[PDB]
Amino acid sequence: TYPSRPIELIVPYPAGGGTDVLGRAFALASVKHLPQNLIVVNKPGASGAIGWADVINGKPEGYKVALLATDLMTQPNMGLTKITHEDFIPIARLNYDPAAITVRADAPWNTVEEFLAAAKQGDFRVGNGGNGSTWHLAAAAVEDKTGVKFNHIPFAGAAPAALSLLGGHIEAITVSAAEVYAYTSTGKLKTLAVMSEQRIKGFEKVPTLKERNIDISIGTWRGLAVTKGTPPEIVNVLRAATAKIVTEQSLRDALDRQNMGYAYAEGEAFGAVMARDHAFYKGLINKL
Ligand SMILES: [Cl-]
Ligand SMILES: [Cl-]
Ligand SMILES: [Cl-]
Repeated sequence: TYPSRPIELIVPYPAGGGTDVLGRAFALASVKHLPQNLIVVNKPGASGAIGWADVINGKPEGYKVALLATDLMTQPNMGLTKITHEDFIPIARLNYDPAAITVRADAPWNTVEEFLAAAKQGDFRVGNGGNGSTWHLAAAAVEDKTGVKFNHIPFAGAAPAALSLLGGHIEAITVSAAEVYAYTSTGKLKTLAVMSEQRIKGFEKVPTLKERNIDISIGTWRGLAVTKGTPPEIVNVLRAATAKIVTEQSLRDALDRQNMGYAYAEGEAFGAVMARDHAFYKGLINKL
């Protein structure tokens, strides 16, 4: 009966970081719900592709689980790997941290519509965490749907971009809502829209872009998958266990400590989101 020996959780991040913490918290929370241990392996490199290859090239027996992340959407579409979401069977999404449009609290704009009408008259500087990464692509996605043209300002990560905005050196940032909450909750920045499917915790008074008729959902995420070809009975054991594991308070606490949003999605739903996002990133990366 599956599982009959330990299961490796292949985490393509170094030990000690947020995703390692998430992976090990998931493993700890799995003790009541799987009769074999989940063992974390840290295999970073090539934006996840060394870890993906370990799972894909492994046997379809259920004893390797990939901790999938956003890079799976961008790397193949940048022509940097042949690996795609279709090499996997999804178990579940765990985490999603949507991008947001955030300005300084004293900005003249009080709605995303006012911000866009102003931006269309100029070359607003929009900070991100690096060229070609999620928050840059988030700003580019806004350009694509609204016709505005920004001056993209990459920094060495999201935190320096937020500090720049706080100092009045740029007009907006499109980094994660999670990264600006410390400032929006304390009146230093204000968020005009979240690029999510639904309103999120801590930002319940802020509209999504989608509800304002701007069709964009983008952000970083973490989920679980096994290699294509894994028997359905095995996939179902993992999906059923994961549905239990995500209700564990210890796992939710770990996500909170790492400032990572909880966003459980069932396997098939996670698969559908990845297919949609793959096509979205393909189109946007090609345009850029
Ligand atoms: Cl991380
Ligand atoms: Cl977020
Ligand atoms: Cl499921």
